[PDB]
Amino acid sequence: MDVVDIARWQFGITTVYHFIFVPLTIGLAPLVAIMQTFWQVTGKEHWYRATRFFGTVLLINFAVGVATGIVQEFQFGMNWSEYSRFVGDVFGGPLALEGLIAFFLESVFLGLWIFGWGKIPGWLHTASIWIVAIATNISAYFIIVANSFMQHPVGAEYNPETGRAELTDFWALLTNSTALAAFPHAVAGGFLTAGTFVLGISGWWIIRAHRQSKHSMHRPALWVGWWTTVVSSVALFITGDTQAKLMFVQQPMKMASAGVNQLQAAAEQAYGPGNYSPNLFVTYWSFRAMIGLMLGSLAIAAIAWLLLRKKRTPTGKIARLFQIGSLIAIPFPFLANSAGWIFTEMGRQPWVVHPNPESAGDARTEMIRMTVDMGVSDHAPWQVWLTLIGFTILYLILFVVWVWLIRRAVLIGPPEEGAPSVEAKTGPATPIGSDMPMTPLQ
Amino acid sequence: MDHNTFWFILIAFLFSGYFLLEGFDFGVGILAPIIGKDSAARNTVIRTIGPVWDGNEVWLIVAGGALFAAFPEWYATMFSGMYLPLFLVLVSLIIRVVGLEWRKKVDDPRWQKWSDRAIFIGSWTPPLMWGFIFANILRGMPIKADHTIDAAAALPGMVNVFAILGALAFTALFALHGLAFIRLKTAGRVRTDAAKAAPGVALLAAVTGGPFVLWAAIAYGRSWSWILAVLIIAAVLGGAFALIKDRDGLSFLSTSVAVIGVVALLFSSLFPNVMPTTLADGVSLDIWNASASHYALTILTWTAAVIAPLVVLYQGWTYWVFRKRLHAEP
Ligand code: HDD
Ligand code: HEB
Ligand code: HEB
Repeated sequence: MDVVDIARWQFGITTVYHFIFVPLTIGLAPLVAIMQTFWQVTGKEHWYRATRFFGTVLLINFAVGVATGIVQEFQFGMNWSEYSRFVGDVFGGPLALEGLIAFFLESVFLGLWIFGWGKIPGWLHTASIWIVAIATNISAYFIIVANSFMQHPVGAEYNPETGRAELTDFWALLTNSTALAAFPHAVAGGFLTAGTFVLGISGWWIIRAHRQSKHSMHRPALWVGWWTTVVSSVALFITGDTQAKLMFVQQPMKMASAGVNQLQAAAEQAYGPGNYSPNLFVTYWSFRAMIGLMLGSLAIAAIAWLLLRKKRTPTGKIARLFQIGSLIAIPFPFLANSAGWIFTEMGRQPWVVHPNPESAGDARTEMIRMTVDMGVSDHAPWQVWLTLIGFTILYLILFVVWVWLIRRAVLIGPPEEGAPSVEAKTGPATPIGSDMPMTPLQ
Repeated sequence: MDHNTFWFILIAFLFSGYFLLEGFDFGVGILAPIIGKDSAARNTVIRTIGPVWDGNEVWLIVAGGALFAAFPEWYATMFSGMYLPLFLVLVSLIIRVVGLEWRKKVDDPRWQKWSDRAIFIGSWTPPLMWGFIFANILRGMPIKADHTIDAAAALPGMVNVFAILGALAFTALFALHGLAFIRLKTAGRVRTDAAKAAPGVALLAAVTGGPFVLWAAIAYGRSWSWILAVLIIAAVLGGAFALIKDRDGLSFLSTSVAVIGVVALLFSSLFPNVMPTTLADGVSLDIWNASASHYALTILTWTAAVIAPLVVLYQGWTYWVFRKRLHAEP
């Protein structure tokens, strides 16, 4: 297999690993901030316990989210140099703005949240976690603007002298309809991920604690997760509907893969001979997966509401089935986000920059198109094989340790304390297992 | 001046902020198992950069993104020609990310030793390979007429005396920078241990960077490049000297001047070119043939001028919040 497909595989693997961890951050930084705000204003201890528990999970997720992010930015020019030349004039601006605003805000203020508990006033600590949440959303927006230029190029004009699409309208790029539709949907996807996680863990722990004050944090956290899951599901339905309407016009080949023959004919008779269709199987099953896994999250939310109404607690085999259902439902939104993005990127094929349908007539913008074969940096295939294998193995190790470490934190359970203590130096950001061996004794 | 010159200066500024902030980062990481000799001391050493290393990493991220937006041709050519060295940098950075963030998720010696291995790899590889990459940038690369580097034929050529010396110089410089940082941001026995290991780190910096900085200034620089190299050497000497006189504030400031001087030399000896070609048939990249549009540079100038000062302000405020020196429990 030649360098083009190895580079496609490397990009796909690395950034699928990245968006395994991104949605949990996008949804959970807001939820942790909300829980800490509750602890601040209400003063109740169970809110502090929820803050500590889900902030432990948040910090683990945030860690793996940063490294995978790092590779994606460079991978752009390492593996797709011709692409990185054709679009860097217009595409690189959103990346620069993301790094300059959102990445700096989230990194700096998450450092403050992890380490500056007593060094700043507590309202400022809650402000730091709120800033991290907002910054994660902003980064989502700028990245999605860049990818939406890839999907629906606007605000750019081709320059035959440089042979390169060049920026000519910044506002059209920032307010691209594809970006303004895809951003809220990714935000609701992250919120679905975090809400499903919180709901599942809290229901599992409600049952577990009933079987076994100290565990009083589970029910309020369960309702935070329930509200987040329901609201994010509704937001997902609305935003996905908007994006379906957009995809109808901008990218008819995507939906035809979710007629294909007529569009293929028009494409080859407009851009020259060659295949101009995506992988039908992958597109179809990614789109359906992007939906069924949401169905799973909604199922767990409905069952949790049925069983836990009016401060009720199941006690029979229903309790065991509910625990199992919660744990099984947790991975569903991770898989749904991955499926949706895989649908997006595979239906983008064979274009790394899609031809804007409205730009077809306009000569000064008709050349903003590019294919994947023409955008790849020409490498000796052994180099790309080496990098793909190295990244895949390192990422598998990181994901396995990540799962193990979250499982350990969850099994440890909520903190015995209800307020930060100067002794033991714990606060709303202290990880749950920070003072326990690899396998806790209890 | 022109926008192209302004964004060359801005890319140099971004890379200098990176190499400065992430420089002590890598120095602290390298010297953690060297100065610590103990779990309590090594933990404090890592805790010095704990709260602020993510922001330092971001500085690298923004350097890459701004070099992608201002100079797309430079971005593509540099990153595709130097494929495997950059892959090594990235792998080590991933390993360091997990080794630093997950370090405190588990309180167990096996977890801490695996974290230490991760920190070692991610603190050793990036300085070496960044020195390698930037020395090869300054010397030149096999750049063709289409501004493309083969990177398979070019990889053996990259392994040369100048690049190796640059790698060692970068590692020694960042070790000295991290040492001065530890002297500034610790108290108690850990600071004294850093003072104990000061001579070896200094000697290595003086004996490797000095030859490298002078060679890069003379062979591939301009008529004042020797002046700039002398300034860098004097800064290294002052940082090593101020450490001896217990001027940990001035020692870090002087090693800061040294790192920024190294970046300024690498970029001023490069300007006006951005990617010197080694192929006679091939064309070297400068701030004109490898550049963005005027409109793109205008938008970038507006956004950067508005936002970057605020970023520097609140990042400095964070560094001020975490200004208190850390101590090591017995
Ligand atoms: C919808 C949201 C979203 C999407 C589609 C992406 N990212 Fe991301 N990225 C984030 C949302 C995010 C984040 C949620 O904001 C992360 C994950 C965890 C974190 O700390 O920041 C992040 C972190 C992150 C970092 C770490 C920087 C730092 O905080 O120190 C880099 C370098 C990238 N990303 C780069 C990319 C690239 C090159 C992408 C595309 C090819 C990409 N991300 C897709
Ligand atoms: C713009 C920015 C961006 C972004 C944001 C993104 C985001 C993303 N992504 Fe991407 N990509 C890109 C840019 C991008 N991207 C590119 C450029 C490419 C090249 C072309 C291809 O490969 O397709 C890719 C590619 C790719 C792939 C492969 C496919 C093929 O076949 O080729 C995949 C799978 C993916 C996924 C993904 C995801 C999931 C996500 C979410 C996170 N991606
Ligand atoms: C979170 C989880 C989730 C969910 C649940 C969902 C759910 C949903 N969804 Fe989704 N998505 C997603 C995640 C998701 N999602 C993603 C990630 C993506 C990628 C990005 C964007 O696009 O925005 C998508 C994308 C997308 C789209 C477009 C694609 C492109 O771009 O091309 C559409 C149309 C839709 C629809 C939809 C719907 C209808 C629904 C209902 C069922 N989505």
